[PDB]
Amino acid sequence: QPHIILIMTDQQRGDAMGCMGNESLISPHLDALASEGTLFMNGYSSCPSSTPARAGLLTGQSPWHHGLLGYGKVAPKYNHEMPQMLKDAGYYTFGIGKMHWHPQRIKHGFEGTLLDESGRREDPNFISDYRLWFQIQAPGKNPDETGIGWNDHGAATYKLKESLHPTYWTGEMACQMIQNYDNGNQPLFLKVSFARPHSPYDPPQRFLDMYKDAQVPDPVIGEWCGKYAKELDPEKAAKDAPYGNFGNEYARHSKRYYYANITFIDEQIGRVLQTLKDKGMYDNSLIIFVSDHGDMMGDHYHWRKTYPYEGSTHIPYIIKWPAKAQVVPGKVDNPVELRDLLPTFFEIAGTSVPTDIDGRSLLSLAKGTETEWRKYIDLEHATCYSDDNYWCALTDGKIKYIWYFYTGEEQLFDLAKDPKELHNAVNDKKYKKLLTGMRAEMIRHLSERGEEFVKDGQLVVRKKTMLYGPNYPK
Ligand SMILES: CC(=O)N[C@@H]1[C@@H](O)[C@H](O)[C@@H](COS(=O)(=O)O)O[C@H]1O
Repeated sequence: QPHIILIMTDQQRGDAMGCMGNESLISPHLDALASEGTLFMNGYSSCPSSTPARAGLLTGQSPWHHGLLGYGKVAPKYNHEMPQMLKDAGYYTFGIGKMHWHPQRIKHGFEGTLLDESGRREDPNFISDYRLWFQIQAPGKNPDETGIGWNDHGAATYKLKESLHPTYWTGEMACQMIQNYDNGNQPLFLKVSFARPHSPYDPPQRFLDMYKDAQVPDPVIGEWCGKYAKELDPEKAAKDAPYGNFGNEYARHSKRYYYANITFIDEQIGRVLQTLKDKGMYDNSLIIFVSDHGDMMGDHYHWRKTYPYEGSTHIPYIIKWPAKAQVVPGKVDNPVELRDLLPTFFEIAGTSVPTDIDGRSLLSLAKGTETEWRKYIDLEHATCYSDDNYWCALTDGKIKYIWYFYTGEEQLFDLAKDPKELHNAVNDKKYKKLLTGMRAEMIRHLSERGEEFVKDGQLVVRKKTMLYGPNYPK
């Protein structure tokens, strides 16, 4: 069976790779990986915050089926779990970096994890393996010396050496494990999960310098986003503001520091891919690159995540297939989601997909032999940051329909003609047929949830937030 190398980052935008048509972003290692595999052009996170997206990843299930509908705790045990499935298939299973699991040191079938959980301390007496390692390298030093908060919109260069940075530690420990892999006939399942480019925007100077002459794209500003248009002083606003117009210059400054941290990650991913080649493991590895969700980075005067817009839900999505499986490198436009990785792994490991998994293997689609694929992927997020930010959406990456549970507002974006989502087309006479169709799809989607979500074939305005659905493990 092929090695499975699941590489991922936290809070990386789908548009933030060179191979996604971004001219100012330096990702030569990811661009090369994508050149040798399938670049999914419409990869989505269904629930754009760390823990529900990671539950979707872990279980191959929709938010309604794994039961976490927004920013909460991943359940300690699910019926189907990515690492346990592969262990049960005879894989040696290990995870390095961010799991964001509950408890933090739960394994879900991994033989071990080596954790960077950033500043989160949840288990009694918890210190991340990264932070214990840091004290060995630099005893009495402060891994947060740079002084930028975990949720900040501001930026600064890393105030420690590059070799103490969590991105270096993550790539370095993954490189050593691959370098030392000599486990007879047992295939490796390695998860490599970067905390970055989630805030802080704290790139080393060396990586910021790679952007000295770069012009990074402006934030995109829709006609509908008036509610957050007032120009504010970033030095006076909350350092972790989820909303704010700090001007285009401020947004481009933070975006440059964001892009520098992606280029740092991309260099570590380069080391991991070279180690695999050096060990002769690359060509019979399934290699995945994804993120759990995007970063709005000033788009529509939004910061952070948990919104339906492209900057929040559109994710990087690359598969380099085993050379044996005979996939021609290409692009797939169909809407794919984090839930589709576990069933792909089942097929590649040669285990039958259970019927209670929502994702669908991606191998046929990549081979252009798929006869049944979803029309639309469902997206949602439970109330986060503000009472109004509570929603469910459907998209194929050509149209997106958004239902705001708390306000009863609808939005409709023609992604084909309006990829930046500048124009809410919900009151456009030209879009009445498409809108009628998408409202019917949202009712079909939400009906299983019962009378608090759909009553007598109508969408229900909710006054209460459901964070944990009835399908959340008991
Ligand atoms: C939805 C959202 O914005 N979630 C963020 C996470 O992305 C972040 O990882 C965490 C850090 O917590 S901390 O270690 O206490 O700073 O703070 C939460 O608010």
